[PDB]
Amino acid sequence: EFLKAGKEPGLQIWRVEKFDLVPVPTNLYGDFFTGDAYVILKTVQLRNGNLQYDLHYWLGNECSQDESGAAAIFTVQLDDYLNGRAVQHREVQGFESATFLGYFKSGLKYKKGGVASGFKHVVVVQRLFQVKGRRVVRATEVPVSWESFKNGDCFILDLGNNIHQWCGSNSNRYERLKATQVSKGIRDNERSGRARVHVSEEGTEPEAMLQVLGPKPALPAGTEKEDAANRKLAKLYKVSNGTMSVSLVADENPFAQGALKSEDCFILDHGKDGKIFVWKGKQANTEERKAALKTASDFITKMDYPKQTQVSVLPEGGETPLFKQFFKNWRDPDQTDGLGLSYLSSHIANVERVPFDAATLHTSTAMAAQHGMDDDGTGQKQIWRIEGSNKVPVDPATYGQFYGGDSYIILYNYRHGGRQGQIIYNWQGAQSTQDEVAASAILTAQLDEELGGTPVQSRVVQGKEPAHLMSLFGGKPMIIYKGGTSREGGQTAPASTRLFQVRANSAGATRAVEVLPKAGALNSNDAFVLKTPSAAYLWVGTGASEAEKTGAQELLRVLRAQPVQVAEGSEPDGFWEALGGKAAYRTSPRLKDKKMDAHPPRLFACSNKIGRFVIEEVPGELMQEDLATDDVMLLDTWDQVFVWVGKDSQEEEKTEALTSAKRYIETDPANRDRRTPITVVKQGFEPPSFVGWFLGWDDDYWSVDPLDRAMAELA
Ligand SMILES: [Cl-]
Ligand SMILES: [Cl-]
Ligand SMILES: [Cl-]
Ligand SMILES: [Cl-]
Ligand SMILES: [Cl-]
Ligand SMILES: [Cl-]
Repeated sequence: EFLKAGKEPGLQIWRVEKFDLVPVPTNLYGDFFTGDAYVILKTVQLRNGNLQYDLHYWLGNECSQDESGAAAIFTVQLDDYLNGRAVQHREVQGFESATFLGYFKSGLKYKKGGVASGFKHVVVVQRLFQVKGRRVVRATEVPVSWESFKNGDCFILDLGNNIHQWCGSNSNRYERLKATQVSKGIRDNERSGRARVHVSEEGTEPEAMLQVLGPKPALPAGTEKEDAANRKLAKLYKVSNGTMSVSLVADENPFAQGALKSEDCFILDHGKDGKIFVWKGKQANTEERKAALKTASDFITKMDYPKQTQVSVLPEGGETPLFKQFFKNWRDPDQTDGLGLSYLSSHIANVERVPFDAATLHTSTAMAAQHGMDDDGTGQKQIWRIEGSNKVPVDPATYGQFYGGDSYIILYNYRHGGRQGQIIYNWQGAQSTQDEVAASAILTAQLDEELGGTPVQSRVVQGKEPAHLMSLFGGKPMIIYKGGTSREGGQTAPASTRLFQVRANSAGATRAVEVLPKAGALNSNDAFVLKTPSAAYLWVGTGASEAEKTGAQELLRVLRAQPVQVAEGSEPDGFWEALGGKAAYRTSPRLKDKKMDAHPPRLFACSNKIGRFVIEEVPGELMQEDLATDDVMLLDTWDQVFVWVGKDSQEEEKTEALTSAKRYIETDPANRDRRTPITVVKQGFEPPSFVGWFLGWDDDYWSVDPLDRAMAELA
């Protein structure tokens, strides 16, 4: 007794019809009647072959309340049949989650009608659609009238055998490109290829358009997405009797993972940013868990949030990456073993995981993107130290050593594929004086412009160097001193006892970072170097590969001391108090390869609108076509925030590319490291570590205007 569901990886959509799940014809996936409710099941195949489920129910604007209730019931009971491991989403028309919208990049059509009105999914047609949206394109069915028209939008007059695409004079070219997807969708999916699509603009309306609409009058402009200030703060509550009562458990993110308890379920309030999460404990009694959706709705009312607020319901052990990022260092029991983690985001579920191999890196942009390496780091490079307001060439014998009282500029030529490119690294010491740091940024930008405005520009801060920057010095480790200086003047002497953290990247290169000499700075994944007046300790953590201890050894040579190698837990006590005694220090191993699972890359459009900084998430798989030439985009790799600069965006947004990327970082509710590197990228000159993230990158994509292409490519 059932309906054929669960199945294999794919997408299944039902329309809730008189308390019954009714399959939508697959060629109409994306069409929704505003008067009905739907249930949607996305099945994702994990890398280990297992199946992971996302259950969404979708409420139309004019949808019922009992019908909405049925959709809520079916979402709950389908999850019951899937043994409670799906994550549930309540999606309202016009404010659906990014995860939901990624299932349809032909757009969404919102149809007039519903079950009660007596309408089905199944030609004699006469509809009109208003198409709004850049990243998330939505086609709202509107009254067939000239009064529905706005000159800032594009409209689709559907006449069955003929489809008329009408684009207002005040509509930007990118919006017209997204509107062609809807017109093609109606042609290829509703009429299955047999329909003409006719494109036109203001003043070139065909006789058919004017025969149903009448003569065209003057038309008004259009009136109808994440302010950055609302992203940051969130709170965590514990529910009781979902007589619904909640108690504040944490008032400021990041939250302690220990705050979550298995016997209860919690609400993570992010409502000022438009979403709340319901985290179900695995030992919460089933009355509470089956009533999670009502508990979330009651919370929306109790806090006067908009009823369109996105609601997510997560089972314990299956929390999404966006949920876990609200927590200080979320660590699973499953973490270091296995193939993935609790969740695998739909938009990367089909990304082949390429291990690093320097010999073949020049042939795989995928490897470049996934490891943050544009090449093996063996090309021509000039290094400058900023003294006053000028670039001063650094002694080549000292290449790889960097002093915290300086800021440097690295010009590097990278080769990947059969193409050469340049990267300008702007390293800023944590103790470099503000004027020279600010001078290094200006001279960096100046160096870019004199080199054609084409080189990659990557702002780096001491202690958080990108993986590619470490690998620039042969087999020698990048050595990073705490607040010295290497200029001709004050060649000042070192401290008595120094400490050095020696970390390696996936390419084998290392960096030796001087840190405060205490036990709390130690780390079991890395080798360490402790130099005292007396001797020299070479400490090796239990997770330290041989590639780290070799790099730590070449550092003990430039320090001119012979080591005494000391394994973690096998420490002589002269070592133990040279730090001031023993204390706790980080031992949980790093994500290494699961970073992409725990922090998948995300694409955003940003904008410095008059007064407020706004970011819009780009849902679905990352596509080159999503990069509008008149936009400044952000590709949030975890270790590094790319900022792609469209060639046709305003000069204001172009020069603000650096700070807009940092306003994005500092407002991130994960409380991202403020030292996180930023990497400005120019349109048409993107590095492999950027393009390798994209399905189908065309090296000649922008040679022809994408809109001129689209009207040609069948329209
Ligand atoms: Cl059954
Ligand atoms: Cl069923
Ligand atoms: Cl949205
Ligand atoms: Cl990888
Ligand atoms: Cl290139
Ligand atoms: Cl990093």
